Amino acid sequence: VRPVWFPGNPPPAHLDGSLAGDYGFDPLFLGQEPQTLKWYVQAELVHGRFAMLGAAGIILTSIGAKVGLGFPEWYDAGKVVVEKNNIDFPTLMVIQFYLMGWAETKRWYDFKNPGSQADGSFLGFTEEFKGLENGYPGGRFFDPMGLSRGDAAKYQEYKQKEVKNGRLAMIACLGFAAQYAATGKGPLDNLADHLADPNHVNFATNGVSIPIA
Amino acid sequence: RPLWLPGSTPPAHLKGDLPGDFGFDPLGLGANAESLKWFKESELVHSRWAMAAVAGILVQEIVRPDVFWYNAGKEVESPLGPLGLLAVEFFLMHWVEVRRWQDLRKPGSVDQDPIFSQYKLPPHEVGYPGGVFAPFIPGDLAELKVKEIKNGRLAMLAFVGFVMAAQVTGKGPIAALQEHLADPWGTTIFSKAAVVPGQAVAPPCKIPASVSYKGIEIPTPCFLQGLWP
Amino acid sequence: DAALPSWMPGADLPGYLNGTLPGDFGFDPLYLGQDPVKLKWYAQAELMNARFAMLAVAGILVPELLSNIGFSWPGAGVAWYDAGKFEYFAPASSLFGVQMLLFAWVEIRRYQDFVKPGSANQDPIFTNNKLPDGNEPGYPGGIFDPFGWSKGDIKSLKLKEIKNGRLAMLAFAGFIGQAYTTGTTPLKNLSTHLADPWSTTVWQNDLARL
Amino acid sequence: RQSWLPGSQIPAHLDTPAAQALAGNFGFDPLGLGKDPVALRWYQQAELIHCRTAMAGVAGILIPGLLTKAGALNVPEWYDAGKVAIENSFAPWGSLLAVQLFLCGFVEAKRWQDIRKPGSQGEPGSFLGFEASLKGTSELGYPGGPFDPLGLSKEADKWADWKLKEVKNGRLAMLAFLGFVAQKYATGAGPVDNLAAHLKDPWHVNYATNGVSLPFL
Ligand code: CLA
Ligand SMILES: CC1=C[C@H](O)CC(C)(C)[C@H]1/C=C/C(C)=C/C=C/C(C)=C/C=C/C=C(C)/C=C/C=C(C)/C=C/C1=C(C)C[C@H](O)CC1(C)C
Ligand SMILES: CC1=C[C@H](O)CC(C)(C)[C@H]1/C=C/C(C)=C/C=C/C(C)=C/C=C/C=C(C)/C=C/C=C(C)/C=C/C1=C(C)C[C@H](O)CC1(C)C
Ligand SMILES: CCCCCCCCCCCCC/C=C\[C@H](O)[C@H](N)CO
Repeated sequence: VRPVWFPGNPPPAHLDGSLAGDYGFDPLFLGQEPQTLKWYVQAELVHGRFAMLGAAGIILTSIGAKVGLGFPEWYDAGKVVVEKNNIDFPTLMVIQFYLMGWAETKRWYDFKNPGSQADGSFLGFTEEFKGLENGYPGGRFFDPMGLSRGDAAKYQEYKQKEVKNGRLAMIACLGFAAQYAATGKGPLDNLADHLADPNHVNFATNGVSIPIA
Repeated sequence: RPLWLPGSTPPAHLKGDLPGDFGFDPLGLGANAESLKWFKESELVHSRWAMAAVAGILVQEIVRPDVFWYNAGKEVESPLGPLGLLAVEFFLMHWVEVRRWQDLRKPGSVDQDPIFSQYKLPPHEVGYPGGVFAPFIPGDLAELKVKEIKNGRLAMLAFVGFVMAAQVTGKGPIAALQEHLADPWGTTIFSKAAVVPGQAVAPPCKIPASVSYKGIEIPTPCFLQGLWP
Repeated sequence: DAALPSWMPGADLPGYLNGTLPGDFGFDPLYLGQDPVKLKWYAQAELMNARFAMLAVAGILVPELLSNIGFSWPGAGVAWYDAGKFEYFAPASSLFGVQMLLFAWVEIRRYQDFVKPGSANQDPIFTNNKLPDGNEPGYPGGIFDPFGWSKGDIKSLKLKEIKNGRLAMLAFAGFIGQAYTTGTTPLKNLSTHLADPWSTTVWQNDLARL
Repeated sequence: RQSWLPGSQIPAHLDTPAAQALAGNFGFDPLGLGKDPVALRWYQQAELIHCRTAMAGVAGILIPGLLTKAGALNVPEWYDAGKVAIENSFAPWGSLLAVQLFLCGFVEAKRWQDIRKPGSQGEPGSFLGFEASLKGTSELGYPGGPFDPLGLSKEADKWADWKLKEVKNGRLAMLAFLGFVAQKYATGAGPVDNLAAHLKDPWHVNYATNGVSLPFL
């Protein structure tokens, strides 16, 4: 009925199309168990959201780098910020780990006991941490626009858009890493080199991707 | 019924009850009742602020053609210090915005005058105070409300255009209008820049990166200059 | 949750503040007065701190105001914070011991009357001298009110007392803050702000020293 | 139910009515050291003793150290006060420690006997008439008589809250002393000096900058 990752192949039993972006792609059966699939769903959503933020930031910084704005590349921004501003790298790492630890720990214990964070033990906030579904934490803090509490069809469509954009951003980040390790320049520099000559500037002519070329 | 797209089906959450309802909501940000109630006040405040700002910029340039509006906060000297002016503005604006916010969350709760117990605002809606705030109302209430929201939307887009034209050309609204009327085929944004797969040219930002205001170097950058076409 | 004046019109004030206490405006965002016994203690603490700060602000402002005019006396040019290292008729240690013993006596008497109202309304030396039977903690009366001013509108007078006490407490905190930042007497800061209020502000003074 | 981890599985032994009667019950026991009720009672006594001892020690370290920063006192550092106090003293540290061990052993033995049998210290004809006052209250570790001269434990309404201010504060003191030791082996200065140095530049003076608390960085 619904389209799958491999046309003609029947979709697995653990993938019935209830989740967003369900194409029945699981040849290794890593998510056959329900709890394991739940954990992997939250992991994929977090991965896609982080990948989306990273892809947007990398694209914007490379845009500012191509134009005469002085923006450093994404593979040198850390050194530029730490050396330009008197910022201690271990101190920043510890602060980031503290904030991420608090947020991810609350999220983890909410995954173990759904709705437990809504008891009011954190400054009295209750409905802001009640949670809607697995990997979809609705509330006035995470969703102040209230898009998750109205027009169910639009919400499901946005869920499909979010999972697809997340997978695309993950592939984009992997492409950024491979492009930097193979060509040595930024993603927009590679795009300009390819647009200048697409027949001779690609992965088949970089001299690194195809060793027999 | 007037709509933003003739022959189009308006969204289910828009039934043409609120003023200026033209069935335009592709993202569905107004589907929730509470979100729509808050955004209505936000849109009204934005409308009035933008109308006042556009009128101020126009009168400022017509009366004073030698003072740039973008530089209005820089080349204006007053006996009242900038810190004192900021403190006065922060306290007065904080007081009025607190009263408005309390009326939003709790209607009919701050309509009473604290100094004098005999003055009190009559019952009204949220976002439309009335009473002392509306001494003269010439015309129909609903008609004037629709006119207010339409003029506010136009003023909001006008202020955005004012900022962008002042950042791209460095001239005021009247100056930009005259320059555009002089050479319309070569002074539009399409004539100033174009993007192709082999080249990406954008107009330069006429606003300096830093402004020396009493030796502090206030950064004044062009809004998303890297994304400029 | 009543018609009494509030610190935020329309806000949902806590229900334990029913207006019985003087100066009740339902101001407790931290809910420190939830416990009835804790609130009963905090009322007396607020009243004592209020009267003490009132005496402090009066004793800080009156000598500096009198020194700026033709009135003269031994300690006039000395600041409120510099009065400790002054040459008196006795060392500060002896005065400290004397006041500690006297304050211990009166504070123990007040505490005894606080844990049991009316249990300390009798003069220990002269049995005939005493306070009225109707009394509450924090409001002694009797010889403490020789002019009978409390016989009138006690509620409005109590409201005046608590409001003046809160204002004096804030003023004393401001005195400490101004002394630690500006390093000058309060009336001097008042005159400095009165000469040109636009450039003599806390933001400007703190930004100049940053 | 207040918990040390919202959503974590609270242990069954910490959910019993007797375990919840203790002050500061937050369901914190990842190792299960309080499963045995006898062990839980003994550890509750140990926690109370540690709380009071840590509070007295941290107070004796922090208050004279704060007065030394100002002109109130001239007390040396806590890690150097022993040598300075024993220099111009009337006895060596060995004799003083011997008398200390004797005097502390007597009272700790009496406390141990009362822990083994509550109220057993009130044996008639055993402490020259003072044995009657040596019997504590119904709760172990909360005695009366010679202890608590002000009698602030007679009002039950605040009693349950009073104990909450004794354990929690004590727990904080227990961590405080720990910091006092760690900081001593990390910066080489006193606690008040470390606090001032951190307040001078918090963004560059912390445990991630001394090179000792983070050797991989
Ligand atoms: C009784 C309250 C009170 C009053 C009347 C003043 C008055 C004054 N303060 Mg001050 N202050 C206060 C409390 C107060 N303060 C408190 C609680 C603190 C914190 C400890 C400070 C800390 C402070 C500093 C660090 C400085 C001043 C300074 C000043 C002077 C001028 C600049 C200024 O106003 O900054 C702003 C004052 C504030 C932000 C204080 C907060 C608001 C207070 C609570 C007043 C609230 C208004 C209230 C309705 C009462 C109105 C006045 C009424 C009697 C008519 C001025 C005469 C400056 C100075 O000394 O000038 C050289 C200075 O640098 N104040
Ligand atoms: C499904 C399945 C199942 C079956 O059964 C089997 C198989 C086949 C195996 C499979 C598959 C899988 C896969 C594909 C995976 C992948 C993933 C990824 C890629 C991720 C990423 C992911 C990615 C990510 C997160 C990323 C992120 C990023 C980021 C943050 C960035 C950041 C940054 C920036 C901004 C800039 C600066 O300057 C630097 C930095 C700092 C660096
Ligand atoms: C709960 C649990 C259970 C689960 O199951 C698991 C786990 C997690 C393991 C856990 C945890 C635990 C912990 C944390 C513990 C800790 C403790 C402590 C810290 C103590 C201290 C404690 C501490 C203490 C007592 C202290 C004390 C102190 C003192 C005396 C001091 C003294 C002094 C002074 C004054 C001064 C001089 O100059 C010097 C000296 C001489 C030095
Ligand atoms: C001048 C001090 C102002 C407060 C400074 C920060 C203190 C932080 C305390 C925040 C209070 C958190 C909990 C608040 C309300 C709770 O939901 C209720 N008390 C529970 O009934």
